[PDB]
Amino acid sequence: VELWTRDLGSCLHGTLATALIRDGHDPVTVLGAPWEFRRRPGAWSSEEYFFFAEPDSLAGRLALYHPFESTWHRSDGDGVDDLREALAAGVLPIAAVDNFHLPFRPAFHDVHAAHLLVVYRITETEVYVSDAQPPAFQGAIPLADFLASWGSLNPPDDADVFFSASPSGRRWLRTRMTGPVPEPDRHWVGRVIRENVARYRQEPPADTQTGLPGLRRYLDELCALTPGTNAASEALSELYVISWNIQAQSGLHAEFLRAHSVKWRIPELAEAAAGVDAVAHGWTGVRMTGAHSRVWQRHRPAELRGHATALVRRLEAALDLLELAADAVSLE
Amino acid sequence: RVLTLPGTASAPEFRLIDIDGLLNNRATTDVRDLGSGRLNAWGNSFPAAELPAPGSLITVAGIPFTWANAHARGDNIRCEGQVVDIPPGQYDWIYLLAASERRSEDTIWAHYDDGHADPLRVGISDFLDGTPAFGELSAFRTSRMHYPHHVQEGLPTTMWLTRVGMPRHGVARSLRLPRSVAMHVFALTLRTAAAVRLAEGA
Ligand SMILES: N[C@@H](CCCC[NH3+])C(=O)O
Repeated sequence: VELWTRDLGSCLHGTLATALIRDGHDPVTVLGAPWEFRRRPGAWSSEEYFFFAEPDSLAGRLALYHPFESTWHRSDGDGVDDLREALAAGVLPIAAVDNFHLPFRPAFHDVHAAHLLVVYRITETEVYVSDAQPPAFQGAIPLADFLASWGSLNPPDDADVFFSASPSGRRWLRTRMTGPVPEPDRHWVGRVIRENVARYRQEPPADTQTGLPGLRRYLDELCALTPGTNAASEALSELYVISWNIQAQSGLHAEFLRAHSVKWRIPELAEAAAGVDAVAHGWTGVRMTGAHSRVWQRHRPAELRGHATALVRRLEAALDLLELAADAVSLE
Repeated sequence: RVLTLPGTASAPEFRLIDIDGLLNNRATTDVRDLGSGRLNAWGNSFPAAELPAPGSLITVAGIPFTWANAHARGDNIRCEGQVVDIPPGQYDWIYLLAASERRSEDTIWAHYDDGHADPLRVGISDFLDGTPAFGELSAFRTSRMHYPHHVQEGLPTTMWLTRVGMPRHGVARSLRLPRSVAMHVFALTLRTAAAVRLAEGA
């Protein structure tokens, strides 16, 4: 069981990577290949691991191009019996927990936050957990502590307006790679890039803001709200939450491009990687400006609008670079 | 074909920029100021005990810097597009000690006495057990991180030395910092231009 995460990432990619590494799969290939933007109004939840996945499963969407899929489960007991069976079956359970009750987290008995970690061994007194989010921990934990975390009510917390008020619910995540993986050759990388670009450019559905046009409309709606108002507060809370793992995907995708750039010595792939990483860094200006307005009342509409159009422009520059890359990897 | 020729560089001069009047944020705290940390939106801060003494002269990777003479309302510059005057002259490099709330990249403007201005790319990596995404050098890596109510063991806070070139052969007069609340500047040193020529042999 190997700890894996990235500085732009959350427990969502991190736990899935641990599961992927154990079955012999490269997380940068599986999780770094897809790259998108989507937002469904009303979909988000106050969890560190929220990602919009419909019509696919959570892992299926995060691994768009691989037969990787996931299922959510809720254990109905008072103990950890359902988790012992899953381990016995060879499954690696991903547990939904509250940081408030994990002794090894900085938030322990300070702040409520909804979180994911890997369970890898269960005795009768201790649960063995693996959690790569800084500060990474891996080892045994008192079973009462785990059960408090797994069953927490995650009540609304004034010190976490982002990942509180989402009960752990004793729910957990099973993952499986359900068939042969595609050969990650140059043609496949070509198609992966071309599909990401085409999805980014296409006209969104009626019910979902997607891609480049969706991101524009979304950012415009954000900047229209009056700072300080209740609508602006719920809007900025959604912004910080949904954009963590969207920013995460951008940084992961750039790594996927860098890795194949070194593999085949195609500079078009490193140049595109730099464009995609610029989108990742663009999210920082937008996210952090919203985060300080929401939390400390630092209302700066001019900065928020300025980072927003900078993000859109960086996204437009990336897409063009990605198309040159796809051309250099393969003929369409 | 390959041709390599030895060069010689002059002794440049380091101009250490007094930024004490631009300090607007508290990103470092002591065990008795833990609730004043504003490095990020969660109230974290650098451990003061593992950082330099205010006003001391230090060297990171050979580059000299003055540690800020902090007041209780500021120990660094959270970047809001401040304009910084620099001694007029011909320069080669800008050196910043900095960190960012997550990695980001932005622009430093350099203003020259004939009205030309140059947009200069700068990247700053994360304070949270960061890795240098832009090729920065490591300036500090603490053992602990400060939280609003405790000192956290085994969690490094990271600060970076980042380098920004000034290509223009012309007299620079001021710089503009980026407009991004995510970016924190702790010191700023400029390096003068120096002459290079072919050396003795060849
Ligand atoms: N470290 C998380 C905050 C999670 C809530 C506190 N454990 C972040 O950077 O957004």
